[PDB]
Amino acid sequence: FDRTAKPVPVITSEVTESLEDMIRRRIQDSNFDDLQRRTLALSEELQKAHSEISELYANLVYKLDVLSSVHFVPKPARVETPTISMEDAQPLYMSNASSLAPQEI
Amino acid sequence: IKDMFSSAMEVARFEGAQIKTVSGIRGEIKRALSKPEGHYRAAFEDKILMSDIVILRSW
Amino acid sequence: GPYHIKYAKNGTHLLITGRKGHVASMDWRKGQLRAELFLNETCHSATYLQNEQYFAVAQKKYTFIYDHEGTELHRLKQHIEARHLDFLPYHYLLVTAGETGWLKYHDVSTG
Amino acid sequence: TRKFGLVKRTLNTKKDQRLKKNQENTRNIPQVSSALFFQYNQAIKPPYQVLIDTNFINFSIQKKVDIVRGMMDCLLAKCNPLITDCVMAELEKLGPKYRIALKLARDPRIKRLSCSHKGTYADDCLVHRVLQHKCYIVATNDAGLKQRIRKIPGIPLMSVGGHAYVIEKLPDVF
Amino acid sequence: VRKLKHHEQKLLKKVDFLEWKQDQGHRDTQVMRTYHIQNREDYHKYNRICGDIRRLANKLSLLPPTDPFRRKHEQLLLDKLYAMGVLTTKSKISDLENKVTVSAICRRRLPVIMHRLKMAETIQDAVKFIEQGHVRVGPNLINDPAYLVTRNMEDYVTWVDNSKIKKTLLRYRNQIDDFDFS
Amino acid sequence: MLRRQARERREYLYRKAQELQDSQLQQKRQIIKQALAQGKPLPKELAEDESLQKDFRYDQSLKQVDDEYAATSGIMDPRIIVTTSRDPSTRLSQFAKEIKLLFPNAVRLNRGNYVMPNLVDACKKSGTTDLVVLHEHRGVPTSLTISHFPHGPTAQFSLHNVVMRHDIINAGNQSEVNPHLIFDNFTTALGKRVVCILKHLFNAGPKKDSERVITFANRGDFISVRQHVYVRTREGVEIAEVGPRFEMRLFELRLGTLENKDADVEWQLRRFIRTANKKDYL
Amino acid sequence: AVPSVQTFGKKKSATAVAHVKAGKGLIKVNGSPITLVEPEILRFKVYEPLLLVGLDKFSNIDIRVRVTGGGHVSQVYAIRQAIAKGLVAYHQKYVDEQSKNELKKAFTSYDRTLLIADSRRPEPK
Amino acid sequence: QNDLELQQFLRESHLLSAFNNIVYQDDQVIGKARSRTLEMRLNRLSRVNGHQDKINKLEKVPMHIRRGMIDKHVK
Ligand SMILES: [Zn+2]
Repeated sequence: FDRTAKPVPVITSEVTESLEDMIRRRIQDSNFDDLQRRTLALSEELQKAHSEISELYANLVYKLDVLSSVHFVPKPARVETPTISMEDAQPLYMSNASSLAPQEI
Repeated sequence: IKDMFSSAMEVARFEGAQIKTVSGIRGEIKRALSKPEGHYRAAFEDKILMSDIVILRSW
Repeated sequence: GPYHIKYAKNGTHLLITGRKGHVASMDWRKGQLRAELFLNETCHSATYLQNEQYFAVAQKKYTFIYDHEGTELHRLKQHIEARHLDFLPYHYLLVTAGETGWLKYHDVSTG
Repeated sequence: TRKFGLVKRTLNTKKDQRLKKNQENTRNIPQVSSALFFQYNQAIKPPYQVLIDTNFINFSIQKKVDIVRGMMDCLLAKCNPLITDCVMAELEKLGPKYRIALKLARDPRIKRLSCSHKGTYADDCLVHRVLQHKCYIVATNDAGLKQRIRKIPGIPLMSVGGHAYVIEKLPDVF
Repeated sequence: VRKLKHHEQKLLKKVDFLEWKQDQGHRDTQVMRTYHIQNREDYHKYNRICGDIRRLANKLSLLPPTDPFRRKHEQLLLDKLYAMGVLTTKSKISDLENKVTVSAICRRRLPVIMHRLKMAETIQDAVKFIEQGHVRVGPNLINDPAYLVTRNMEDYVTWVDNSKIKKTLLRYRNQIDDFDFS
Repeated sequence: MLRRQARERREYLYRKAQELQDSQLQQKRQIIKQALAQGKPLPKELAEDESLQKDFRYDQSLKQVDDEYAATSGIMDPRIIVTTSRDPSTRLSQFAKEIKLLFPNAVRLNRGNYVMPNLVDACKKSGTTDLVVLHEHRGVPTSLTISHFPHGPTAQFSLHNVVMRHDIINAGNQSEVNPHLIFDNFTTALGKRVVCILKHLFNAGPKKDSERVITFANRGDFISVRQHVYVRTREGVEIAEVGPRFEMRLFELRLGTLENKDADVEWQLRRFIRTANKKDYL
Repeated sequence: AVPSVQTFGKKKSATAVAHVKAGKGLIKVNGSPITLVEPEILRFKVYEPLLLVGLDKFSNIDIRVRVTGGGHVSQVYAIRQAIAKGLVAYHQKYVDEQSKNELKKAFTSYDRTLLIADSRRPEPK
Repeated sequence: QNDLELQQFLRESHLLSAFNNIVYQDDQVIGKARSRTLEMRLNRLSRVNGHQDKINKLEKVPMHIRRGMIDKHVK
């Protein structure tokens, strides 16, 4: 009589040995199907084309942000120095120490 | 399924066999029921009817 | 207000235009209102075309052409910031001048 | 109070009748001829009437077959050759290279037949005559007109083949 | 204008008072009628934005194909427009010229979003429900019909509480809880 | 979140709908790329298709994990919840603990009276990536279901030849190190799909000296699962069986979570086809 | 049209619906008086919305509660939740906000599950 | 003659001369030169198996405009 499906294969000594020899060979070859971690000079005419496209892209993404953005959309835009120079122009100051750390000096 | 066999040993020799219905529905003998003796469990591709007849082809 | 007024060449129709967008075309002697528009916009001048059937309004930026009932037919993108409108009735030419310092003649029959 | 969703009235190009495209906006099943059997035209009998096409005359002259004599030899019966106004106009439009064909068409044994249609298109004129009345035999060598006449049932077709005229779809000619 | 006679039409072939070539088929009026746009200049502002997109796409195309700059910027533009909802797919670069339309932006306006969300039966009904103070996008009430909805912002377009519409739908399902204010 | 997941499911199904026409246009573009490279004539339809040739000037700059796994492949490690059927026996609880220890980021959760729609919602809001449900027949594990979240594939496997560490190992504890995976003899697209599903249950990038090896080997549509420990002797690598051994058989793969029965079937086992014996699908 | 209020209470598969309208003091559950709510051992759980605020708050209203689903315990908790929420909603709709706030304070001080539904959803670890 | 890039460079030498005011390589060529050279290559590939009517079809121009352009070009 005809059987409808192949029976479930039994695990025997030769099957186990073949499996273990495959595992041994792949360990020796270091072949491992592992999941790998995903991370994280042009010319002058090409540079001019890139600069023009960068400016156009900046303006376009500004206008699209104005359309879809929940808040107000701003327009798209360390040497040794005293911090009192880094402040804004007004009679007072609040911080005195120079910008560079001792480890940076 | 009943009346195909007379005992669970007879069923257990024929387990895994193709069977079919006079309608044409194909199925498989799966296991022998404990009680009563000749009965067995079968799985088909569709629901079958109590008017159906199950046949197993041998030579 | 204030209202800039224009009369048809027959004189049978009157076209008033407020600065705040109230533009009306009427048969002033009959007392029959042909059209009335509330554009909610700055309007400077209006003129009739060859009939009372068509009129042009110089709105905030662009000049618009409306029919007798008041539906917008045309928005003339080429005429920008016109303050003065005119029509030459034998040449079918609508003439616009304004803030840009450009005089533009548009054929109202062909477009 | 003001209504909600107020919009400015503009020109509806879909539904305004003043525009040209919007401004543009019984059953007849003809009877089958009583002259016909299922494919056999039984009313037709001698003397036959033969509507001639221009290229029939040209091939007649090239093969040196007389028109009336050749038709009588083909049919073994008397015939009336008919040239329509559009056929004669096509022969006249053919130019000065075909004045022999023009004169042999002017031959008085060929009877003229008036046309009341605009233009000069012998194919549609002859096909309309055929589709109206089943009394005609179409003489032509044009492939397209041959196919049209073959599609129309009950219409004999004459052609210039080899040494003499050949008839088709007329059961009487033996 | 009455219908021109035959000899008049030949001398007056170009005459047309209702359709001019500068009208461009009244495409703007057609789009505003489809999506119930109230402001007259909305189509032309949208058209200028579409023109910026198409100009940038043309320049990126004139860049050489195996350019990392070109590929990066085309993917940036496709992702940004898809996130806004203007582009339905991110598969093709050519959609940046073929599938950027004014109607694509107008389908992201709030009444069209509500009509697609089955909140209103027509876009005009949605417009009126917006101006009548029934609609909030998050905690914030929006009575501007021109407000554009992002794909992320679709999930918070809901009826305001204490809305007669909301009470009506809850009362229809017999699920109105007056403790929740409905 | 109820409105977000439905919308994202709709967008995912729309992408699956448009994928066929996108592929067809991809082969139409691939003829043009070969024709331009080799100077070969175009076919008549591509020659007379002016729109495709006009769009090729844009689409010339278009160039792999599956769609459900693309966003986070190697970025964020999985979170797996291992649970059982409704009233598990002690031996099923032991096997569930074994499977939890097999996976490196997996927690074993008591089923209790938990409804499957409530459990799936809990998993979604808690941010777990995968749910593994284990079934048994009187102490013998018979079925293993893996469902990916939020709307990922659901694969169902029939377990055979199950041997447990509680039986074979008298003593010793499992290493619980990020292991090295070996996927053997998966050739067809179904095999690649199963490899993707099983591979993304494990953390990305095990370090080179890792002594744990987990092996999934395809023999005649049956996947043998082994866990071994190796020591690199100068003579060779000796191997110690350290984990459970079982054979698993994919019989159903659906494009939805475990709660959804209306999910589209990517693949189903067909037992009663006439030529079912001849083919090997994995 | 009398002033009336509809509110819901839930506990597992049980669901209670309370209609609180202007009336004389009829408090009925499933067409039967509130004093026949079974079990005896859990009747005061049903009683306690009444007893926390006083029967004078119920002197001028009619409460009608229809309960389906669940078991005895779940149904008792659904009843008491629906009655408390219906009191708060009626005193906010047709009586003063000060009365509503005082009722909400009393109910919250005793048991918040009278007002807000207790949902025991799973927490994966 | 079997070689490709030489014959392509010879065929497109006029376009590169016109628009590069060498950058003949495909990974360097930008702008109008890239657009018109791609159009030339695609048209050449489509010519042999495409019906000529559907392959080359002119941009629609009014009669007097096109006749004047042809006359000036022929001059
Ligand atoms: Zn005729």
